[PDB]
Amino acid sequence: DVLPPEADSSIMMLTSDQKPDVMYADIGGMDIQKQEVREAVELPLTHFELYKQIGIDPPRGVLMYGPPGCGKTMLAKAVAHHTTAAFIRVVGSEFVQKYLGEGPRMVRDVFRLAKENAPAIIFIDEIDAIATKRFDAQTGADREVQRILLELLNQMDGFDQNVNVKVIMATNRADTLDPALLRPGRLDRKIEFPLPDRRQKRLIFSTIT
Amino acid sequence: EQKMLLNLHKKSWMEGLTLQDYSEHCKHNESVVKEMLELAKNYNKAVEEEDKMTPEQLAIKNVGKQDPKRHLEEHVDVLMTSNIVQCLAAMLDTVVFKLI
Amino acid sequence: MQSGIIHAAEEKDWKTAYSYFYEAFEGYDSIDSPKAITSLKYMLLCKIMLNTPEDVQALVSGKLALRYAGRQTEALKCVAQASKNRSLADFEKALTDYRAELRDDPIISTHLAKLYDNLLEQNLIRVIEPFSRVQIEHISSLIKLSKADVERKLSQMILDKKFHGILDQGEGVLIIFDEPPVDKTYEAALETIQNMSKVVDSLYNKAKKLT
Amino acid sequence: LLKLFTTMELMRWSTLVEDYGMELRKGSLESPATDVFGSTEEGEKRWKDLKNRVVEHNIRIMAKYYTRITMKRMAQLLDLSVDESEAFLSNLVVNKTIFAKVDRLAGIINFQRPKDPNNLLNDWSQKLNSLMSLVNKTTHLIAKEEMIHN
Amino acid sequence: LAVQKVVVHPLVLLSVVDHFNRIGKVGNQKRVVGVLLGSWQKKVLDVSNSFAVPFDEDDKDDSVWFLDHDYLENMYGMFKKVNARERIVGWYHTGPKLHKNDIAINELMKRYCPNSVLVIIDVKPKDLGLPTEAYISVEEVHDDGTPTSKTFEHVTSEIGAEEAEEVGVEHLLRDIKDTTVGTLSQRITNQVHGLKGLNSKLLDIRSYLEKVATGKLPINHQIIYQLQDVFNLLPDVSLQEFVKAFYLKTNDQMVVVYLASLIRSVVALHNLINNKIANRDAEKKE
Amino acid sequence: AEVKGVCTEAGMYALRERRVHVTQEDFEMAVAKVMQKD
Amino acid sequence: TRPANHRQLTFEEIAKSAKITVNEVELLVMKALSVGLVKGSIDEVDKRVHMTWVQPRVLDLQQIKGMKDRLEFWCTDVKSMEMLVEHQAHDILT
Amino acid sequence: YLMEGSYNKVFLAKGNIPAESYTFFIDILLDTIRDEIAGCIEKAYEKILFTEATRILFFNTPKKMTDYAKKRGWVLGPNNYYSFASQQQKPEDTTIPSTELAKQVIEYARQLEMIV
Amino acid sequence: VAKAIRDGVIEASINHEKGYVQSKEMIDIYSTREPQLAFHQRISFCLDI
Amino acid sequence: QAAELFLDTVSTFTSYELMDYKTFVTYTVYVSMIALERPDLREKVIKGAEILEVLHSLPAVRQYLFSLYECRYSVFFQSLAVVEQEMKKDWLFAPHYRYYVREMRIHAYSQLLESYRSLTLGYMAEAFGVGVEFIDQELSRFIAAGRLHCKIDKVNEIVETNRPDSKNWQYQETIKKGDLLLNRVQKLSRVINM
Ligand SMILES: Nc1ncnc2c1ncn2[C@@H]1O[C@H](COP(=O)(O)OP(=O)(O)OP(=O)(O)O)[C@@H](O)[C@H]1O
Ligand SMILES: [Mg+2]
Repeated sequence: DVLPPEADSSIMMLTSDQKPDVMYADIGGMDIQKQEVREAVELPLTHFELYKQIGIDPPRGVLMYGPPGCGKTMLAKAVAHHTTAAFIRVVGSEFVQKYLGEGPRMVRDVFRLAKENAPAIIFIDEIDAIATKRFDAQTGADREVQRILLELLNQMDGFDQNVNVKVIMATNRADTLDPALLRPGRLDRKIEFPLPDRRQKRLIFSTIT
Repeated sequence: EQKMLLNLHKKSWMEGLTLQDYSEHCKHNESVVKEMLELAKNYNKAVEEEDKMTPEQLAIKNVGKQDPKRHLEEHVDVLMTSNIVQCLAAMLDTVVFKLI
Repeated sequence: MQSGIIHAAEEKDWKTAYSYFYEAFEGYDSIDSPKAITSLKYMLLCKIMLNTPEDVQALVSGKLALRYAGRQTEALKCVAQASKNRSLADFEKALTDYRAELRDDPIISTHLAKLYDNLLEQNLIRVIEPFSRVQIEHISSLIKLSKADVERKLSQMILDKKFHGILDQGEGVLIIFDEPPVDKTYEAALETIQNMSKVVDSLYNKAKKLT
Repeated sequence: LLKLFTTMELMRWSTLVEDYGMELRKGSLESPATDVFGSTEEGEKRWKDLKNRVVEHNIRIMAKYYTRITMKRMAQLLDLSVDESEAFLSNLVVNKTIFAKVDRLAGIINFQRPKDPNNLLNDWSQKLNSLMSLVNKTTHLIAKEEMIHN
Repeated sequence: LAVQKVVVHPLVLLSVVDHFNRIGKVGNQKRVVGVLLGSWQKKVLDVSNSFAVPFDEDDKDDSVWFLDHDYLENMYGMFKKVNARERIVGWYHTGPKLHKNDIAINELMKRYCPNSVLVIIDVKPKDLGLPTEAYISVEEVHDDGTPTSKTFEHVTSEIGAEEAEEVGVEHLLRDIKDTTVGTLSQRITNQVHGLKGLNSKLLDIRSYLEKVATGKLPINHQIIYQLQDVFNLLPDVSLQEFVKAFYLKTNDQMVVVYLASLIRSVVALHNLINNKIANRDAEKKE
Repeated sequence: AEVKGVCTEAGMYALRERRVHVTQEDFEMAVAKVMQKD
Repeated sequence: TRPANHRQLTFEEIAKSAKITVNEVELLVMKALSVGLVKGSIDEVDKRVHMTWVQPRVLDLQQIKGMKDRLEFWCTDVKSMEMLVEHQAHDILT
Repeated sequence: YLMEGSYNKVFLAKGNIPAESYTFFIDILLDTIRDEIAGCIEKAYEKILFTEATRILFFNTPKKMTDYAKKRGWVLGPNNYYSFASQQQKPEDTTIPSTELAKQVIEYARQLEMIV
Repeated sequence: VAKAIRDGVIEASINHEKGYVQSKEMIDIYSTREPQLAFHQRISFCLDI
Repeated sequence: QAAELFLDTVSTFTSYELMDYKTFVTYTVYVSMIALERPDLREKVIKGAEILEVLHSLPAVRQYLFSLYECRYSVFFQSLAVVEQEMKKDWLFAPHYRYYVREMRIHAYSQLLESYRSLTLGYMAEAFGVGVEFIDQELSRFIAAGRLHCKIDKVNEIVETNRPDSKNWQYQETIKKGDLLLNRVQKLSRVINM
């Protein structure tokens, strides 16, 4: 038998009641970051033909990095709240499982479910859990995580320009990331979320107060 | 007992003369004919591709990729069954249910 | 602010002009500038020339735009009412009650002529909507325009396919027609035949070369 | 009065004023009148709106029963002038409240939409479905009478 | 009403036939009465099992009849233990038509199921109709003034099966059933059966009108009322508007058949090309 | 690489205006963003 | 009384048969249509009422005989095509 | 001339015959032409005047119309006009040929299923 | 012209007194059986192939 | 297809090895008038910023384009005659110079008749600067071809327009193109058997 593509997926999409209550207006002073995410995640999802006519190759993935507390995860909450596309939320630590092969398996269910429910956004918070540049071949942890990362690279390589799936990865330790994850075609857009400037500070102060 | 079991899934006599909704019948005809429009475009590509294909790829290369010829036949079979029945049932009803 | 003005002065798409006025408004709003009303004016005007005058009410009702609720916003809000009602008479009354806020602004005054032509089509559609065969003199009475002007416009609209009808010069009547939409089944059938013909072409090369 | 707006029939505005005008506007000492249709500006505006509701109700009834009517007849039935009735009818057509195509040369208002071949055959099909159900129901009714009178 | 449709499963039909063949043995050939078991899903009944009950009646007098209702309760509890989700939904009897005393029997069965559904299951293999006729008791309020009486109202009946039920039925009908016939042939056979069913029902109404005409049966004035509605619903296919629309519709379907037939010929020629290429290639190497 | 990034940014600027064809303005505005801002 | 082919009554016939003025014919049909006694539509421009249904009434034995005579013709037509489809589609009939 | 309808030249063919032997067969033809000309008129003219058809039918004496009129059954009008209202007998599109269409559609189903 | 309207070549009528020929208004071809007849000979030929 | 492809590249034209840009815009206007509807013509050609700039240096082509759009039929015929001679001497348009002019004449006649229920022969002759006999012969040729939805009442010299449905035109093409396809299918089976 052949099962439906949306079937056999331990990872589920975001339901309407799981949508975070965080708005874009809730976030204060991240116009550069908001613009880049919009131009690289939500605008290609709705304007894929305008990219093709102009000639821009839309970034398959987006890496959001910066010091902790600078709006990485929250922007994903706002994107998930303000999107008409499917949102598949995950954190890299869940991929590491006791049952060997279940990690690489549940990586391809995320991408298979996203492909079947296109347009879709894959958000993988704390990507350092499965994207560390060091691997010990005599340890089952690093052997399995190597399989998870290799599948993750294979899945993004397996997406052509026709499939309308965007991947978002967030990390505050991008120095520890494997350079293969940042290659073109996998994460072509690295957005930095730095510490707020003085102008950024007054917008964050105004939005919370 | 065999004739009694033959009554399973035996539709009522009303259904035989019942005409399908014409708005949906045209819409179904509309959609499927449009579906064959893309399939015919893909069917041309399959003819040229299979001309230059090794005999080991006659089936392996057809695995996982949709066959325009196969879906064209299914669409043709569905439409011709749908329209002939709708036409025949309509023609029968014009004389059977006649006011004169 | 100047980016939108040049975008509108060149008669390009008004979506880009609206966007530039939107960001100009927010920046003027953030610094509490006296020019925020001028940007708020041109935002609504862009919505009017985009043939979406209903959004003008929603814009002024926003929290940032309530601070500027005054005569200048009233000028465009009533012009939006006029376009929304598809009333040409309301437009002239709008240009009379708020002549200073509309006819004296160099940016809006330039696009007033285009608004008049745009509203002339819509009002004509509204006037002729309930009719299948109506006197041209009766249409002119409702629109309060000359018979020749309305007849010329109606003939031009028929050419532009804005509405389906014909003009009877002898009786001076407009005959409106309820055309049927084209049968897309025949459209798809015709291109299927064209694409099926290419298959026959392809099967020909296979037929002659392999036998 | 509330029933008169429920009956699927024409009601005449002249009849309403002569039958309910005094009770609604001025009222009686035994049954005082409410401020809906008083002498005030609000009461006068609501009185005009009541006439619209009567006129609107009549056009709704005229659309159900008439297939083609004359503007001269519609104006008479609406207690309106031909210009007012046409202007009132033109308003409802614009806001999609009631379908009507007005042929002003011949003075004809057409309340029937063009017949889509789908709709014409669907109505024919629906008649057959009701007919076959009725034939089914009649046969069962016959079986009961065979049981009782045998 | 309270019942929209009754789905009678093939097990009940076999059980009812077996009930008739084992009671209607050398003893007699009357009607046999049992108790129907099934579930309720929205407003469609799901008659799925039955058990026989002892029953007898007088051939002459209709008020004399016996049903072992204590036997009913004892076996219901016996069946409830095996399958608790299957409650009493009514009774059945193999009588070819209704009887005068069914309304009394339904009252006895109404205690065990308030919305009891009587299903007449004809053991004889009728050629055109389903063997099941599902009835429910209703209180007919006459407008002539005659006092309100209990009557049976017809409920549309269908024979459907469970997944394992249909597996066994297809095993028993493996040889007899001919599944080689394509869908289009089956649909036309449905139309022929629809014509036959309508003719039989039209003949039944005509036979009833013949009895009324000669005075054998009284004038009902509810059937006649319904009959005028039937003849009024008879469409006029001679109207100009209808004929043009029919031609407009028929031609709309014909072009789709023409397109599908046109595609079929091309695909058929493609198959012929491949066959000749395969035949030529096979003989070249041999 | 900076030259290439200017081109890809010039195409972005046309998209910000919902244009299809990249204009000379876009290349100049891309040059300023890539070099001077960054 | 009129057959279903000729159920288009003029205003004059309604006015003459019901002893009412032609101008009161329209209101008369409204009461009939609103109550539900009859079904149809009124063509005021052509002074004609298109009647599609009447409340079924009590029939004598003679009219019932006539109703059955219509069934005999109707039965023959159904049987005629039942044999027509069977004969024409005999090869493909299951 | 007979095929294209030049009925004027058919009657003019009498004068310019090539030889005296051809006379007999010409009259035999001319009797057929007379019915053929009037056969057009019923379907061509919706009304034609009395002496208007004299040259059309190539009749010499008006009396020769009277006997031919009743033979053809032409209802003469009070205004010396023949009323030819006979186009009402249209091809009769009022009736759908259901049996013929049902016969054809069944044959399509036969050519799809009977093949095996 | 007289035969052409008799043979069905053209649908028209002649006004002898006035001296003109009035062509009949064209009937909707797609509202009659001719499209079915044209399709039938095309459908049956495809089914024959 | 030529109009669609040319209009896409009117603002991206760099194929100077094939033609000059002025000549390219000249061809773009020519194919647009014969292949584009009136709403499509005004958005792309009449209001085209790139085309209008070139039309400043090409007064003849601009006159030809705007004469039809502005309903100046007398000038349009004069411009169409000028365009005809250009395309006869042009190696690309030479095989289609007769067809293009005929179709453009059909466009002008149809455009004038589209908005009116009946137009007299003299008015149409006056509009095009031609005689009544010319307009009568041209119409009778085009109506017989089925390309003009009108009929002439020659006794009163009145041209009355018709509104035939799109279903009829589609049906003839389906009969036409289907018969063309069927001829290939019949011919291919002949090759297969022998
Ligand atoms: N621009 C901002 N406006 C308002 N709140 C902000 C902003 N940036 C960050 N915050 C605050 O950040 C908190 C959550 O931080 P967030 O998860 O977005 O950061 P992060 O970069 O994903 O964190 P980490 O790297 O530690 O996982 C919220 O409580 C929110 O109030
Ligand atoms: Mg976080």
